[PDB]
Amino acid sequence: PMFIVNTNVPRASVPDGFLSELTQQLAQATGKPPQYIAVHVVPDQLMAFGGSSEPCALCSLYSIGKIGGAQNRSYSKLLCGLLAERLRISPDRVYINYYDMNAANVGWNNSTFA
Amino acid sequence: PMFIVNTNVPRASVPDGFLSELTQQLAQATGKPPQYIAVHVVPDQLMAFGGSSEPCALCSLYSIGKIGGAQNRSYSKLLCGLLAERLRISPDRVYINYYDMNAANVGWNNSTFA
Amino acid sequence: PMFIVNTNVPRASVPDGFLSELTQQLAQATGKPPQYIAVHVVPDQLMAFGGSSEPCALCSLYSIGKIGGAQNRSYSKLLCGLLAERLRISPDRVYINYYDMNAANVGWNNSTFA
Repeated sequence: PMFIVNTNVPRASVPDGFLSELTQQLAQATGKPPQYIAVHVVPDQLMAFGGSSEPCALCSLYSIGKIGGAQNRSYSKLLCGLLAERLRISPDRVYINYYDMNAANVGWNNSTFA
Repeated sequence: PMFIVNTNVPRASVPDGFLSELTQQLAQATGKPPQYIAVHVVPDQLMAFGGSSEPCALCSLYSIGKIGGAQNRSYSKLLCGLLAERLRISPDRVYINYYDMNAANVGWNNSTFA
Repeated sequence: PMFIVNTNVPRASVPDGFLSELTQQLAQATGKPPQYIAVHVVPDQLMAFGGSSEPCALCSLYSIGKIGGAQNRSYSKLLCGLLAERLRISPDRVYINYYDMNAANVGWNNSTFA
C-alpha cells in the first residue's frame, strides 16, 4: 500500500516518528505486512480547503485490494485521527482519495505484482 | 472537488489571490459549493513537457461526478485559460487528468462521502 | 504520457540530463511521440518504504493506452533500471502506479484528447 499526505502544516510541526507511526497503523489497518507499506508526507504546501488556509490535508491511499465502502470508512477514521492528533488538522479539512489498484498496474522490483 | 497544479513556474510568479480565484472559478464550473473545493499549487518543480523546460503544468481535477466528455472540455478551456493568464503557461504545455471519484472512495471528516 | 517520480534522494544526486533521458526512453518504450511525454522529478522528499528511509521512489505513469500487463512489466524493468543506475535506488524500493487514461479524461490545449 502507498499513503501520501500533502499538507500546509510546516515541516517543523511534523513530529518525530510520524512516518513510522503511519507505516505501523496502515499495516494493521490494511492487514498487509509493514515491509510492503510506503508513506510520503509533503509539508509546507500552498493549499486551500473551502477557500481558506487553516491546516488541511489532501491525501491518497493506494492498495491492491483491501478497498471498499466499509474499509474506507475505517481508514478515514484512523487517518483523520492521526492527522488531528499529530498534525492538529481538523478532520473536516482532510480529503483522502482511495484507489483499488490492479496488481498488473503496480510496478515493483523490475516487474509488476501480477 | 480537488484541483492540483504542479508547475516549473517559480513561486514568485504565482499571483496573490490565485488559490482564491481557482476556488471560486471551480465552484462555479463544477456547481459545487466553495466550501467543498480544495486547491493545491506546487511551483518551482523539476519538470519537462515534450523534452522542454519551458513553462508547463501537470494538473489533476478530482470530483464526485460532474466529470465527462463535454464537461471536461469546458474545464480544460477554463483552467488552461487561467494558467495562461495568471502563470503565463501555454495551453499546449498543460495536461489535466480528470477523475470521476466514487463517493465511497473519498474520505472526509472520519468517514467517506457515501 | 506523464511520468512522475517522488524520491527521498537529494536534488544534488539527480544527474544532469535525467529529465531528457526519461523523456527519450519513455517515448521509445510507449511508442508515443516525445512531444507528448511529460516528466516530473521530486527529490528531497520525506518518505519511507517498508518503514525504512533508505533511498526509495514512489512513481506514477499515466498514458492514454499503451498500459497493460506485459507493457507495464516492460516499463517497470526500464524505469527501475534507470532509477537504480542514475539515482542509486534499489528496484525493490520502487513502486510505480500505472494508469490507463481515457482520452476524454485528459485535458490539453484548451480541450481534451477525445
